[PDB]
Amino acid sequence: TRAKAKTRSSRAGLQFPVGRVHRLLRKGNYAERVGAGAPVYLAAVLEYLTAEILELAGNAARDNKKTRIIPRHLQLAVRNDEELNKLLGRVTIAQGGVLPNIQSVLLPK
Amino acid sequence: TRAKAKTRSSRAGLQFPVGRVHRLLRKGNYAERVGAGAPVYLAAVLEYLTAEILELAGNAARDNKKTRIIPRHLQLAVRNDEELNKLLGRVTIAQGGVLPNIQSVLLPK
Amino acid sequence: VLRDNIQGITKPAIRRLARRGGVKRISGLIYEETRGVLKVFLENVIRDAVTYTEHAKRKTVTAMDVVYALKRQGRTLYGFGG
Amino acid sequence: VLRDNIQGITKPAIRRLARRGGVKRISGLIYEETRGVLKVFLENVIRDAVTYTEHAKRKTVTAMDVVYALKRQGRTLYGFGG
Amino acid sequence: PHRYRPGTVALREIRRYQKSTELLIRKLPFQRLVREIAQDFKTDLRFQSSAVMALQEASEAYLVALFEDTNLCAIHAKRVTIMPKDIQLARRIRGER
Amino acid sequence: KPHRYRPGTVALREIRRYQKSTELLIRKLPFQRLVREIAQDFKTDLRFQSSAVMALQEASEAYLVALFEDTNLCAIHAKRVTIMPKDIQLARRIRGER
Amino acid sequence: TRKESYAIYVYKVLKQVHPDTGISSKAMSIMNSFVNDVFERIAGEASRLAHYNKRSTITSREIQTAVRLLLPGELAKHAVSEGTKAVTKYTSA
Amino acid sequence: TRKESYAIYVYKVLKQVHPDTGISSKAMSIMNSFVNDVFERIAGEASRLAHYNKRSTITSREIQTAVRLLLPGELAKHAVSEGTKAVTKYTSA
DNA sequence: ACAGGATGTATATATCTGACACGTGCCTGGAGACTAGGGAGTAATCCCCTTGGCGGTTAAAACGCGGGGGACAGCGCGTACGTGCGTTTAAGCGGTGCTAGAGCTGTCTACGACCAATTGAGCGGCCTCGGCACCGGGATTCTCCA
DNA sequence: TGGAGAATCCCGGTGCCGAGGCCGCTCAATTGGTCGTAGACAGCTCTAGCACCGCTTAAACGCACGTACGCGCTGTCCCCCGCGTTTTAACCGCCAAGGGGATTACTCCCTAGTCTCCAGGCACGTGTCAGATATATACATCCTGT
Repeated sequence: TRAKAKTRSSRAGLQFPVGRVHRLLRKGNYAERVGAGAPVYLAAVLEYLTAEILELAGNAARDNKKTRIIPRHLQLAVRNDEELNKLLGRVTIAQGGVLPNIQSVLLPK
Repeated sequence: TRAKAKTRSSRAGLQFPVGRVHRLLRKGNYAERVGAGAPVYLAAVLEYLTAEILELAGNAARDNKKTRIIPRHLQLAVRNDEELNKLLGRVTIAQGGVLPNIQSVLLPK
Repeated sequence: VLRDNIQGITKPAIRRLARRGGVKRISGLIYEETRGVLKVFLENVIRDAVTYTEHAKRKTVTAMDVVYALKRQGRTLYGFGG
Repeated sequence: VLRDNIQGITKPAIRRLARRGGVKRISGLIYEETRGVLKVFLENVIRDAVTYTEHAKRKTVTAMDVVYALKRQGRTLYGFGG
Repeated sequence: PHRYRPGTVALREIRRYQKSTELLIRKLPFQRLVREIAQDFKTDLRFQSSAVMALQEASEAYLVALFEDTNLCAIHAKRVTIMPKDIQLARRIRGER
Repeated sequence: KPHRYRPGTVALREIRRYQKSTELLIRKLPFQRLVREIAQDFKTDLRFQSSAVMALQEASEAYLVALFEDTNLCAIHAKRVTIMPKDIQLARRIRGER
Repeated sequence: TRKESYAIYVYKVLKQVHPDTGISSKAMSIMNSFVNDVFERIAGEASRLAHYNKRSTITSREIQTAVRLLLPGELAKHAVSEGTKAVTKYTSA
Repeated sequence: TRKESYAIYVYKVLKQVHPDTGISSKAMSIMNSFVNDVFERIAGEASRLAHYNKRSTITSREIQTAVRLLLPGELAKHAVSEGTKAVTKYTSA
């Protein structure tokens, strides 16, 4: 006579898993005990960051007249922003490239 | 009818404690279990490094015609060496000072 | 309320710091740059120090908070507890 | 036994790298410096990679060893597992 | 015949190579160099296919960044050509020396 | 006529003198007032221990000395003896703080 | 042999943001690495923060303080708002 | 309230090296901080190394590999020799 | 290239004082002696993926030559920074007083770990089609010399 | 300021291989209940952080003078760039053999947990000696004139 089942993500109204995050926290040698509210917070933060990056990358991809996302678009989206460039300051992205810029002294005149 | 007691440091022939290191390892959230040979190794390494630094500092202090060690002597001993300067590359020592050097271009002639 | 205290870093002190650095001649526009750099550095450290203090429900800033804040940015300090 | 393979980094490749860097004119003594710098960097990474491989009692170097060795020195890499 | 002034093709190449995202070094010489270097630490080693690719990616990124800093140092002294002094100064300020 | 020194001797003497010692080179009360004024924005009605200010001053002075050394190197690279703000900007930009 | 990743949730978020847009495998690998890196950073900072105050539990306050310490600028503000809203909604039900 | 430090052992080592030489309090604080820092570094590296290989124990091999990874040059060689000798002597008795 | 005067600095001697080295008492954390269970070491099997060799083709590397523009040294003019002196202003020191907040007990409850039974979400394997890479031809733009 | 010419851009047609969606099933997340301790709350004590006052003197401030350094201009010459030929090795398919990286079952030795107890290490006094502070002396260095 049980009452079926409901995932904690549905209760919290999220898309990222909560039970998996709880298990990962409990088996990572971080602390002796883990509370009941930390996984929800962590999942929400991760989902927010992912959504931000994906939106910027999709804008770049549409600007280049394509319907798929490739590492070049991610590189452009990260490097053109300010806060994201601050966050990923010492990270290398494979098959990324560089931003185009030339010093003004070298230009012909 | 017990057989008295003997510290593990005496068995290992060391000066640094072993039981305290074992306790610190077991309560630091590093791993689920701790072996029986790690504390001896760690204590030996720590003692060796301490002896090296102290010898160099004492040499500097005697060179300056003193019988006590002050942070200036530690700074001189660390910075004049190569391996130690490599190890403590991003550490600030209070009341230390700097090494004396002047660029050759600035000298009068 | 305090205001206009950045001017307390007089030019003789900057000259002494430059002398310990090994500088021989100094231009007349270095002092404003030095003051700005120092202000930025102090703000960056103090924000984290205050955050550490506030997490523990205290009203007094201790030395361990400063030590932790300095360590978090890659500048370890020896001599004040820790 | 292999020997004298540093000469396989020809000057056209260095010129292409400089072009992507944004350089317009190049002197005639840059190539030896570039080769030395590259050799030092490769030695530093490969030593730690081999140490990681040897701890696990293996005879093949995997990509995860390289990723860990790069991460330990403050150069994180995205794209190869991890 | 037709000739270009010194400096036009350089700018064209700069734009061309700043637009793309490919590798700029031949693969077999790099693999041979990696194996030769690894010979000293241990004998009779074997490599997976992707480890060499990861190493090449990291090396190329490092070199490009170093060249950018060298160009800045060269410009600071009222010049257009880069010289070894610029590389040495850039490495020394960065803390690698 | 009275006695005078050529421009540049006293500078070298001061360089040696200040490279020999290990003291603090900034007055204490202005630094404490500056620290309190800066901390005012983040939270109101704060109190400080006596040693926190000392730790802050130590760190600040070490940072400034290192920066000045790098600036002097950058200035020498361009065939000059006087340091100018361009050197500070270049040193900070290469180091990665900008 | 079973292997775990974050592909499904990333795809769901992408379909939420841009309804008609695909993604290749290399970008998926990059996204997976990014998520793992951020997770590790936040967890380690929270663990150290809990150790300083002589506690043996990790709660929402540690996560919030770690987020404030790590992220710069407006990202911290928006992340804090999102986390607080999520926890408040979860507790009610 | 009890507080722990490494003063006694540092003093013993100093008396071993230089028989007649003192030390002030500030240098003692600096030495204490140095010892704590090195301990923390080695322990963290060993913990990560054990986690990579799917083990749940820390042994002498992890400590040795961490020492080889951390220290540069001859310091690693001499430290390895000292640790091996100490363990060998301890096991016999 | 020297002589000599003027200034800054290292050396040797005599008096205080407070910080460091040592002794004593007490308590709590490390050592000795057992038991119980599961993590890791060892042997055997399977099959994937790394190393080695061969032949053909065309893209990339090496070589030589002719000019032109940029790196480098020398000279001259002007102004801004270093040195020294007299006057003004807060830093530093030694007391006194007051109270806010840090640090330590004692009681109690509600929250997280642990266990047993149940089922559905996520992973591996498989097909299928359309998004992008490639080729060919025409249009537009930028550079260089009279 | 005009033409020639070389490099870049735009548009349309073919084809193939990688990304998207479906199915079976099994292992990990959910539901329900028990229990013991980690942390919340109230109260009290004594330390240390803040504010005020007077005084002596060291450091900050303002001004005048003159010299050395930063900056612009000109000329000579060499070294690097752009282009056409000839030679070398990278790249792509295809085949073959075997070393070593993943699994699975069994067993045993090493580590966690508990109780007793007793020395090593910490907090608190006490005295003396190393170092700090005056004072006279002699040696070293700089700068103008000869």
